[PDB]
Amino acid sequence: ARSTNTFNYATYHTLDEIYDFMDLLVAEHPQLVSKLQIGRSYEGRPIYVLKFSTGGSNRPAIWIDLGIHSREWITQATGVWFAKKFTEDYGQDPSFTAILDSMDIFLEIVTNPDGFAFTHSQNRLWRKTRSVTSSSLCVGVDANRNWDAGFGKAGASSSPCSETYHGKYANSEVEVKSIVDFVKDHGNFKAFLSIHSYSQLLLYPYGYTTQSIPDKTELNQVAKSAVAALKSLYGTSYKYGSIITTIYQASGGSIDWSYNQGIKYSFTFELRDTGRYGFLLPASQIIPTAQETWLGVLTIMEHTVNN
Ligand SMILES: [Zn+2]
Repeated sequence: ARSTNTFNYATYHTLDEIYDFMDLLVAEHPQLVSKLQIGRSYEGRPIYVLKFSTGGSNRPAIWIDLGIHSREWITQATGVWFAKKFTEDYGQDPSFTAILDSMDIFLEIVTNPDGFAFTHSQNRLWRKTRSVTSSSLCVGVDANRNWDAGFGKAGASSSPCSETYHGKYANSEVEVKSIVDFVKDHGNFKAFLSIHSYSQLLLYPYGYTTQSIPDKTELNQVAKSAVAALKSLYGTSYKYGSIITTIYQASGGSIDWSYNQGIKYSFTFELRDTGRYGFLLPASQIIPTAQETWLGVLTIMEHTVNN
């Protein structure tokens, strides 16, 4: 256990193992990767983002978050694989090299660390944050119903004990506010991808309203192209479309907020599978899932650099 070359990418890891992995990666590739702390979780754990960059200052950027819902383990595992992949392909793959030569990538592998630690020690299916709610015996907020986009509208719950509880007010969760503040302060994000599981869907805005986004034709074509690239490897079938027309109303979601902040290429991926194993996806599917998802993500990044 001395390098990222001996790390086991084909198994699920604990929070500490993932945080340790980030430090190893930074130690091995200091000229390409840096670890930023953008805030703390409710319970006090650091919230880290890896910044991949070849230079410049405030270059156009791509945001990718994983694990905002703690039980979706395939997402944190895919994030760890992505981090290593970026360091292997820069300078080797012509397309990825061109992207990193012009844009920075910010990767948040464990967006909800308190919930992630809770899924390892007490409840494997925990989805929410672990914030304490006064007046309630229930804990946590659905961090993907806490954003300032149609906040509080249908598609979320005002019940603290609900799995889709939206919280007292928009950005009440420090895990969410941390990203909001970082993205707004940076001000030059061009793409915002939030990774979840499961269902095998690639979605664009909106989830809170049936109104079509002005960029619907373009984003729809980008999603169609990304799903085709993804499918080419193992034949995995994904559907794509707007959130509301594909999986129904959902309010306070992250990509609806990012699109409304002017970040055009805002998409959410729902990875494998479609329900056979669900959240308990076998570890043997980690690498194949990461590899095919990479093709879809790269396709989207290629479209942003050229746009
Ligand atoms: Zn999710």
